[PDB]
Amino acid sequence: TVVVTTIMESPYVMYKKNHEMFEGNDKYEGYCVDLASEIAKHIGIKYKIAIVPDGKYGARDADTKIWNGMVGELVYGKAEIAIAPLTITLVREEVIDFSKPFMSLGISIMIKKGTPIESAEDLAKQTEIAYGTVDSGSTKEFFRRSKIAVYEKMWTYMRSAEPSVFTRTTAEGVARVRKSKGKFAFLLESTMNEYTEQRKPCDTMKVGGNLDSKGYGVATPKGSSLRTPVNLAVLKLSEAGVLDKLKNKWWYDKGEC
Amino acid sequence: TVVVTTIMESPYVMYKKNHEMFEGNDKYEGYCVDLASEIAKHIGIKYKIAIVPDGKYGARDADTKIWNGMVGELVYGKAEIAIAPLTITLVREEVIDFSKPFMSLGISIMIKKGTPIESAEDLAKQTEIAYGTVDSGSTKEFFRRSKIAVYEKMWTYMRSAEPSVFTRTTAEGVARVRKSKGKFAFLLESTMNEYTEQRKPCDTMKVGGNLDSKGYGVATPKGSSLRTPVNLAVLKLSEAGVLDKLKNKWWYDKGEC
Ligand SMILES: C=C(C)[C@H]1CN[C@H](C(=O)O)[C@H]1CC(=O)O
Ligand SMILES: C=C(C)[C@H]1CN[C@H](C(=O)O)[C@H]1CC(=O)O
Repeated sequence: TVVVTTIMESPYVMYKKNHEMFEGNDKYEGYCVDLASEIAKHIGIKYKIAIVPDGKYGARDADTKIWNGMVGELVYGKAEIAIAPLTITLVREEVIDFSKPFMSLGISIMIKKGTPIESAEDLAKQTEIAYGTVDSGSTKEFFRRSKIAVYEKMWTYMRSAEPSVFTRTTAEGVARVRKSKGKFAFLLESTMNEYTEQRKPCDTMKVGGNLDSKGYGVATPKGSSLRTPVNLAVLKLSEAGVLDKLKNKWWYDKGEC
Repeated sequence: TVVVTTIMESPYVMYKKNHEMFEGNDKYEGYCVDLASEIAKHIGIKYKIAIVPDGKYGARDADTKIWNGMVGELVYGKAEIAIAPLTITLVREEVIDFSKPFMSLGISIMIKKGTPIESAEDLAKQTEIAYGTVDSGSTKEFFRRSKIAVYEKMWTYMRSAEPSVFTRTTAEGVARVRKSKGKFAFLLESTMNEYTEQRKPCDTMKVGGNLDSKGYGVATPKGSSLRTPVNLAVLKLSEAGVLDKLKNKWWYDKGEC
């Protein structure tokens, strides 16, 4: 049996109605739950879903040099494969292997319906509408690292802002948009943005184009025998239409708006 | 010095005004010419551009089992790295290594302005407007392999059509759209589509959404020491904004419409 690490994040992995009545993998449903099933079928493995104990994706602490989250579990040999909306980034690729993207995306702007913002350039040129990102992930690092004037102006604002503009989770950020009467805008990945837009009470929307271009990859530890099988499986699922089918299913078929 | 294989395809690789006056790499300009420069800088190599002798991308002949085009050059050790709009596909990944995508795309519909087509579903339900793809590449194989009713109807039509609906090149297909008074539609990758839309005489446009989702990757031969350097370089260029800069430059800054 192969340990598959993942994280609670809608609609990728979620708890079924009364998971208690269910056992093991049957407790969870979602996009990555479906993805895991399909990949495991393709590569012919038995697998077990283990939610990353610390509820994190993967960063390396600057002082201690330890890797946390799902990346951590791979690096320290606690799991064999990570199947989650885990953004393909250089620092991560330096320590683990990513398959080709199973999903393509870019950073995007979530507003509450009615907010006079259509673009990053709209956000930067004002201070009346607060804006931020989820804390400690790839979006914040895009802004931290950016050398593009507009995003640099956005990073300086976000980093100095009191109260903090950074959220623990996507859901927190979404909650703050909905609850802030148009005074908070949220910078998150287009995939969660598009998802939320189709969720009651339908008071949110995506605005403007994406600030960048990247994808999510299935991750394994360096030297893993499961590397090539996993990668050829993503390409197979992609080409067979199965990835598109799964996005349509969890985003739009289950959509509420 | 490293042999870099590539192919003539606008705006990726093209001949400069009077390349004769120029020498070696200085003869060519374009997106992949720029890409090669940047990657070579990042990984610290000397390199030489060699246009793939057979003017092909990479397929394996069913009888002889030989690989042609740019993939071929890698497999048979004629070049060390392929930098071109080479679509990441399973069969190719089985024989060579692809870096992460430097460009994201999907199959798209090119029409002559005025053509009453907005979608694949519009194309399939009629026969008055002919439609086809470039021959012997990943787009045709998407249609050949597809199990989705609409695309299967499209493949059966395309394969049976007389005269042939398949073109030697992108440019041929583009020429046939422009020249056919709205009686031919062209199925090509969104990247070339978007490019052509910005090219005089501006009589073409992209219509509807993409039929699929994939990317272009820098390719190296299996076991190459240049694998990880190349891959970390694409991620670096991506994250530094350089890929976006290069697309904007060759598509839109040089745009004519
Ligand atoms: C949900 C979170 C915190 C994750 C998921 N993907 C990104 C990552 O892998 O870092 C993060 C999103 C972001 O940073 O906006
Ligand atoms: C220009 C051509 C013939 C190439 C380029 N990328 C695809 C490939 O790598 O196969 C092909 C496009 C296509 O098939 O529509």
